[PDB]
Amino acid sequence: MGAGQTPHPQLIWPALLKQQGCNELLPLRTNDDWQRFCADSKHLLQYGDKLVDSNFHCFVLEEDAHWHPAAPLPPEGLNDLIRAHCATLGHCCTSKMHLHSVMDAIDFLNALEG
Repeated sequence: MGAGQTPHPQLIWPALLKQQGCNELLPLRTNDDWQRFCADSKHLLQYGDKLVDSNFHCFVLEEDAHWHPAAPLPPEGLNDLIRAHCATLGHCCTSKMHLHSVMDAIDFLNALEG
């Protein structure tokens, strides 16, 4: 029993999805941005697709179409995600240690993308 297609209630938006095999971080400003996924493509999303929230909770997706808590994350472990989205495009920082936190990432990725 659950009343929306949401990843986890305990995930505090914004969030950062990093799909299996791909590298493009999926910034998601809020729960609307996630609903805009299944609204527009009920596809993708492997058991393995990883989510991270603003509180550095990692999650992994299961075949039970839920997200399980897959440990908290170090300050550098956010950088381990964004390492993909940056390297797949061509970016390597612009002052400070790439990104302070998830807030800063969602600010960055907007102004990057084409």
